[PDB]
Amino acid sequence: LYFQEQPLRLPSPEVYRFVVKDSEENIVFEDGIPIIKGGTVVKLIERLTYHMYADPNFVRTFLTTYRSFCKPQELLSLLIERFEIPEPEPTDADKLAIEKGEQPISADLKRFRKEYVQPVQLRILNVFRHWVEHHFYDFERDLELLERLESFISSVRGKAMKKWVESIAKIIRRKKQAITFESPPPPIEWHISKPGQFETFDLMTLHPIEIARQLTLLESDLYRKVQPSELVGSVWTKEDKEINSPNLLKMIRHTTNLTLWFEKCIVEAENFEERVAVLSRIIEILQVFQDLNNFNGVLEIVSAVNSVSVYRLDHTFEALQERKRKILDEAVELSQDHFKKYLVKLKSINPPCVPFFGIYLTNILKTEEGNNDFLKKKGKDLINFSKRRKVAEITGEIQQYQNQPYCLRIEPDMRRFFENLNPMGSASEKEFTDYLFNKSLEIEPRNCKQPPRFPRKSTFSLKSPGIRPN
Ligand SMILES: CC(C)N1CCN(c2nc(Nc3ccc4[nH]ccc4c3)nc3c2CCCC3)CC1
Repeated sequence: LYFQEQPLRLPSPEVYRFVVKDSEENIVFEDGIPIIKGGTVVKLIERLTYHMYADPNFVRTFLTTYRSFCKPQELLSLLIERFEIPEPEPTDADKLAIEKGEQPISADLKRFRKEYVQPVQLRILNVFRHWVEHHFYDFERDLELLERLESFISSVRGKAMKKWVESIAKIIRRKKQAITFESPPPPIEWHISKPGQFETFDLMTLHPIEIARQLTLLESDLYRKVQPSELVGSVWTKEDKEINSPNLLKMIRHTTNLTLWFEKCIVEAENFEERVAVLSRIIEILQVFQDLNNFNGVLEIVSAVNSVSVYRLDHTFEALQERKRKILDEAVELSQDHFKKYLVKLKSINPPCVPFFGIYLTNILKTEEGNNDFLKKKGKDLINFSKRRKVAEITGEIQQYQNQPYCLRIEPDMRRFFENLNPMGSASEKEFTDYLFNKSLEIEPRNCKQPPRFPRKSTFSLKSPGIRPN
């Protein structure tokens, strides 16, 4: 900084392309280590394993987002390329010293091994360790990928690196092999259906408290298992979505099925009094969702009542008692003005909770369309890494809620019930949508002043048992 030291002697870029001089044609920074704006994947690998210092934020973000610009096998081969560093060509005077014998190696070569080769190779081992610790799904999906890595680390010689090599193997071994309650969870609630009679489970026969409890437990596990990589690059809306985003797709599809299920229960309840009781039950489920801070569950219900087939059922909503109507309307207002009220309430609740997942998926899609994958250059175009960082910022917001277990006991039969809901049946989404609205027109025809009379579907009481535990 206040004096320029002797430069480090490096091998030729014809035998080690990672030493090619930095320029605006292969790497750009954002105008405290510098923030990388983009570059070639070679230059990103170099800064990923830079010899001058460590960069833990770049390593984490790279390993979460790299799949949007580089293949897992491509990355392993790049790290092995980085590791096998040739030494500079010895000078004529250096060769003479070796020939003489019993001569300490050149000061330049000692500097090179100590200030470059060793630090770079250690940064690579650090990358391998972060990879298998936090992204081991790359190795579950690709078996040749793992065997290559394990083959390579077994080729590493040197006492100074054996601690690292054995730490990587210890992590892999822990991975390859892979409920307590601090205070007693409340007793399971049952209504008309009884334990074991899973064939009779339905919206009005299960207990409303337990429906909310069990959906919260299910939606909590689904939310917890989403990995940030499943959201980068909108890979869940792309060709290999089933492989790259399995947990995220299970979260979206649960939400789709449960929202269509609530709609189905309202419209298919043709008797007017029975239908008002169904809607009131769903609002009771909504209130326990809010008591449990399950905003995903809340907004799935808001989503159902906003569907056209339900929204038009004016005589049903008008028959609702004023109190349950007010609860529902407060919930609906959470979503208004781009979820303005929802966002201030999320920031003020204590764990455990289940956030609304749709706001992340929507905000990520806008970043995807609002930032180009590349930066434009005369020659080769650079990878836009700032874009990946921006998406990584949002995926970090998802992870801060995923370590919050609920103090609720799992009911296995009800758990299978909600995992196996198939409201559409054999119809397509299009076919089912038309069928719902057609059934809505039937149960409350246009411009009717009194809902038509339909026979009651069940013989049991419409009275809810309420949301008060016993
Ligand atoms: C006429 C047309 C606009 N209808 C009205 C009924 N309706 C809803 N009403 C209400 N609230 C409510 C109900 C009855 C009331 N009676 C006096 C005030 C009052 C307020 N909330 C919602 C929906 C739809 C689902 C989202 C939540 C659907 C649209």
